[PDB]
Amino acid sequence: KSQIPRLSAINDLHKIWPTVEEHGAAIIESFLSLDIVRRLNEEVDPFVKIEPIPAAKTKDHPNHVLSTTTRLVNVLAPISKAYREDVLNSKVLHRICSDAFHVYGDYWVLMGAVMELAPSNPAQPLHRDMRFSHPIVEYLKPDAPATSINFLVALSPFTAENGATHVILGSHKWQNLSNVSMDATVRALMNPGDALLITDSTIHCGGAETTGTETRRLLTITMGISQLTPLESNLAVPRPVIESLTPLAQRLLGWASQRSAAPRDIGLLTIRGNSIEKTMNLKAEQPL
Amino acid sequence: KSQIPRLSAINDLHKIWPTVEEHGAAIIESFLSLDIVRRLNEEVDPFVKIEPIPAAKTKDHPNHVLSTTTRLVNVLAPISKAYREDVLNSKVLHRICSDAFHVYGDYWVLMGAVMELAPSNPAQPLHRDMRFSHPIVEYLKPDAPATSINFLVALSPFTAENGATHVILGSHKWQNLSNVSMDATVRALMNPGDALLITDSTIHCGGAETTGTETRRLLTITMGISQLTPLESNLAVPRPVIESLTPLAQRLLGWASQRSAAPRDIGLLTIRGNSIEKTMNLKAEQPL
Ligand SMILES: COc1ccc(C[C@H]2C(=O)Nc3ccccc3C(=O)N2C)cc1
Ligand SMILES: COc1ccc(C[C@H]2C(=O)Nc3ccccc3C(=O)N2C)cc1
Ligand SMILES: O=C(O)CCC(=O)C(=O)O
Ligand SMILES: O=C(O)CCC(=O)C(=O)O
Ligand code: NI
Ligand code: NI
Repeated sequence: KSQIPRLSAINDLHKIWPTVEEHGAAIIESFLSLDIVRRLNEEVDPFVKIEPIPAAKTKDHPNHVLSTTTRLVNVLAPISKAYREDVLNSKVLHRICSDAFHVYGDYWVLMGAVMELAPSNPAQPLHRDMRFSHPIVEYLKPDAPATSINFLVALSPFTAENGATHVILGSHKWQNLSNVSMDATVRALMNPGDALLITDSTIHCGGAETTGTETRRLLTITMGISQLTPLESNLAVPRPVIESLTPLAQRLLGWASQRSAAPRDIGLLTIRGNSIEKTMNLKAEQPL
Repeated sequence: KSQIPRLSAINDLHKIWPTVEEHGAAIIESFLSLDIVRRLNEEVDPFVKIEPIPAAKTKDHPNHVLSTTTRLVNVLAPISKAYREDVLNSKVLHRICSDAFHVYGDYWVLMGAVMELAPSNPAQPLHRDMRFSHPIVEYLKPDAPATSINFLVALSPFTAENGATHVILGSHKWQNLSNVSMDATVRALMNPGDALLITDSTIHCGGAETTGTETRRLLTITMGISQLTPLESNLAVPRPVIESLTPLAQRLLGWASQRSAAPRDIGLLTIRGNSIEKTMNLKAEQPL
């Protein structure tokens, strides 16, 4: 059977979204440079080491779904200069997202998280994303363009034996889910900096860590239309951090008003006809 | 033909949502007391007098749809004690919204606005709400439960001659929109404090002001599932105002995390497994 299409972030930029739209998945080789991966890893390191189990009893909003051997840390902007500067302003990411979401309008970050899987982390069941947070998405017509997409960026090697993600190609177009089987999957074998791009309808799962020694880490960036509420909030991010960002990054984090693609769009998160950023006199690109 | 069903806010509470679900519209008599209407009117008065045309050239997010004789002012919490206290904690509103949105989960305010129509304001074309802000809603399956509803609360008399709202009963279930005609409408004749309740699929329009003397005013409260982004932002509302609110009102204004109805819900606007309100040590019901 056919493998996940592989594309250049440098040369094949216009081909990436059409490839995902057709096949449900694509690998973007060198989506992030090794320099960015390195800085990103350094910056998030301590925060993933301190992270408790997904369903820690201390938590207000425990995640009862992820395995106990998963450490997920979101709201990365205050943690990581590399994230808030380099990845939030990624030319490749923005071309793909504008290609993907043009029918709907503005898009933003639903969740940017670093996920680290401990050695011996088990395979997840095959699933579609968004079903534990956005029940609305299940009620969309089958030809509705994808309302969110997920960049699964390797921050360490993804191998068959260490739990590289499985996808079922074409499954983003499936309505009958009885052919759902691990027999139908292929793997996203990836180097650090490569990214697996899927839609919210692509059937996929984390793989089984079978070595007992390897710790796999990824940066998962769920980008979605600005009409859907983010899984994560940047409301508590300090204003000096927000004001150091580009206007585009501020929009991505919910620190700007948003626009739909309707011809006479009336906007989202507006304040009596004016934007958040105008109203609050929000500055941009102020060095820290 | 049949008129809009009329219901008591006091006695018929459990019947209101079932009535709207069936007919697409209902009138809730005395939804707000005359005392609340009075205080609300006093408090918003100056702000509607200062409001420029919907598409004022000074505006970041001009509304090119509403007539030039419309004054709409949203983000009412900092303007009105009556709004932020009495209407945001309305027992009737919350019973209806929990009835309406239980399949999806938490709901919040998409927009709370005072609309005032000048004398001679023309009839709006027949329409469904949400199409200039949430293109996603058009892609929902026809049996998808309503994802937003709109309380059109009379703040002055609604009469046939002064432009009382038109609705087409049953039109929330229409898929073919070729029977759309003013011939198919009935009017929401209402006293101050009464409310017309419609869904996002109910076909309706503002009426023609034919007297040349009467100024009609309403409070429009679009309540929607917390998975959809509000038309308006409360990000710039001062913290002392927010901290004077009940926890429920804070949630309604986007100053709290939110939950979906998925069995193992992972939540919306969360911060690494904890809520906004826990993270920011947000107080509630602190008198000003
Ligand atoms: C163990 O079995 C699972 C079943 C389903 C899921 C889906 C997933 C989701 O819908 N969104 C994301 C996206 C990025 C990172 C994590 C998640 C996340 O928490 N869940 C639950 C995860 C695990
Ligand atoms: C003049 O013709 C019109 C055509 C359509 C509309 C729809 C409406 C909407 O979708 N949502 C609301 C809801 C509450 C108050 C105002 C509005 C608002 O601005 N529009 C555009 C209004 C006017
Ligand atoms: O671990 C992976 O590679 C996939 C994780 C995933 O799909 C999820 O948690 O939603
Ligand atoms: O003026 C009215 O009564 C209805 C207004 C309305 O439906 C709208 O502006 O969306
Ligand atoms: Ni997943
Ligand atoms: Ni309307």
